[PDB]
Amino acid sequence: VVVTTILESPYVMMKKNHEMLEGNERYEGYCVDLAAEIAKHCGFKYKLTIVGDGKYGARDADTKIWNGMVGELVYGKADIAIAPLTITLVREEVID
Amino acid sequence: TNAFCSQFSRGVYAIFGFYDKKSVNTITSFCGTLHVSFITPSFPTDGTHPFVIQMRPDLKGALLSLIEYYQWDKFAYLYDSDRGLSTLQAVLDSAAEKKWQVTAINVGNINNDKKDETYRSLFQDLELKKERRVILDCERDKVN
Amino acid sequence: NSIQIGGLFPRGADQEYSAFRVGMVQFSTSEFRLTPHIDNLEVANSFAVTNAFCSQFSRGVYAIFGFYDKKSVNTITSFCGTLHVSFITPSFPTDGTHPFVIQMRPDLKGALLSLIEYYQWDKFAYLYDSDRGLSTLQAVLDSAAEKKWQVTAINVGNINNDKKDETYRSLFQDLELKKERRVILDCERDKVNDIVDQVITIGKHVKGYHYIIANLGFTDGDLLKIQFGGAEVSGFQIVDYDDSLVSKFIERWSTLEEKEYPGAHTATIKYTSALTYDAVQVMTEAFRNLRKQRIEISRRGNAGDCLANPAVPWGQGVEIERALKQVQVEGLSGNIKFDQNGKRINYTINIMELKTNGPRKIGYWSEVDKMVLTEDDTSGLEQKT
Amino acid sequence: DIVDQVITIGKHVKGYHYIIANLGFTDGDLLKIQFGGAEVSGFQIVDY
Repeated sequence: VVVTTILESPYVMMKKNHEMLEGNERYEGYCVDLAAEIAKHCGFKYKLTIVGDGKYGARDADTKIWNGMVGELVYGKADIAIAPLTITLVREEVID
Repeated sequence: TNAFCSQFSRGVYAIFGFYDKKSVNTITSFCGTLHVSFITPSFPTDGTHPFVIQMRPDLKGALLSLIEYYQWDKFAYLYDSDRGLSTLQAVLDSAAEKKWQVTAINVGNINNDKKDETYRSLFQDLELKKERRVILDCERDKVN
Repeated sequence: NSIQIGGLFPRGADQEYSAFRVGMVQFSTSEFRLTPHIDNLEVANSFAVTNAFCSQFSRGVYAIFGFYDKKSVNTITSFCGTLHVSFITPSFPTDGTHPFVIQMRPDLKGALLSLIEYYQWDKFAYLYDSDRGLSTLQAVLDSAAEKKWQVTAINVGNINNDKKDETYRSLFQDLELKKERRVILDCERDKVNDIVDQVITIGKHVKGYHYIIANLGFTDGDLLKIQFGGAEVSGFQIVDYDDSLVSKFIERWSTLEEKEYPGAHTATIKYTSALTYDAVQVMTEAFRNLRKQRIEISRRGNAGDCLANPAVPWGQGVEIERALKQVQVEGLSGNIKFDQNGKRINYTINIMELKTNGPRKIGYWSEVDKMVLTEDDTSGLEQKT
Repeated sequence: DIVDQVITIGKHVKGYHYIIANLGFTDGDLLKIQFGGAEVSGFQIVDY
């Protein structure tokens, strides 16, 4: 189960030697140790991916596309997003 | 027509053969009036046709039951024309009463030469819309 | 000169066959005479369509005129493609290009895709008819992907003649819950009058609802009942009554007897009879051009079989079609000229909109120029700002 | 003649109300006004 997130301090940050490590150990922060405390409760493997465009993402006015991290949850490129995702109305109707 | 009228001259009892969307209107008419039974594993007839027996099960009910399992409402539908369009009428009528946003795109008219460039123009049209889930409905040669 | 042709008119079709006699009378020539051999057989049973094709091919006719349906489109175009006998038709055009079958009826796909973009729609139902075919349904679904139209396509021609009230009423209550005001109904004159009468009874024709009768005959349907309600019923009309070649024909149409030409004592004409009357002109003009550039028209009419093993062509039949493609005349529908495939080109479809006067013209669709909105009276004349 | 001109104008959608103030309510044509959504009350003197 892929935990996607965004690189914002102090939620997700790089460690001291991220080239020397791989996978989950390339990242640290608030949500990262929160991601483990979800995993110890629910029992699933995870791999942290960073959303590419660096936006939390909102619906475009004309094309009605989602970009950003909600664009990964709706369109299915990741399975869960432990990140500073602000609860709104336009984001409630597309992801829970 | 000639091969059916040929075997009508040999005095056969039952006729086994295939058909397509071109000749579905031929065999079901010839076997209806000449009262000769016909057995086929091709695509089944749409309305009830006399004297024509189908060995291939209908899947338009099972396709709707599969979609209502996965809880889909926004899916593209790449269909082939030459197989017939009876499945398309089922997933458009059921697109009404279950709130489905179907993007039904024909794909069967693509040639032998420029087939790779139009399919690149095809799936890019499902990237402006961002249709992830795609029902392919075509013969084995159009699947691969 | 004794030139014979063939007929494939359906059961119950009479106004098309009465308008075949009138074209035979007026477009006759003392130089060359057309001899019709007419069969009134069912157009749905492709076995009976096959038999009528062989019996007329046993006569040795040079070009067959007839109608076809979805249940026989792939029969006639397969025999005519192989036995090399040309075929004139006012029925629906085939989707794939078919040699040796000429089509008098104009295609309306680019007109219907122009009219929707003219009113700037985005969300509309589409009631289609299976017996008409699914050819236009492929056009407004493939083009729906490119321009984001939430098309709710619903089959309606499968509704049987016995129980039509409960099914049509259960149909429009579905379109009400999806809030589908804009409807493109698209079916023959049988199923336009049955949908419109169920629109009248349910009362889906107040101000706010919009319709597009996507037939080539817009005045051909009942129109007085839908008129005063306030529903903007647009549409398409192939023959225009003020062209002054048409209104000469309407006078000669109305002043015929009812018992001699059934369905002729009318004010209007069906759009099939308008292309049936035009098709005799094209068969005459091509046979006239076959006479001016003279060739061996005469064939030894002893084919007979139509089960020949193998069945062979005859090369003068290609010479006939090359004359049939080489036709540019004027008729009821307008400029009649063909391409190398067989569909018509440089034709013009009138976009008609329904106002309280009756049918009213706002524009014309064409091939070289998409949708020429005509001179406008600024239809509802605006208050001064 | 009034109901047929109500049908053609389309004054019989939901929102309009009618009272046929005759003693014969089923005596008139009633199937045409029925499905439109106009509440057509009335009076009937003989009960079937």
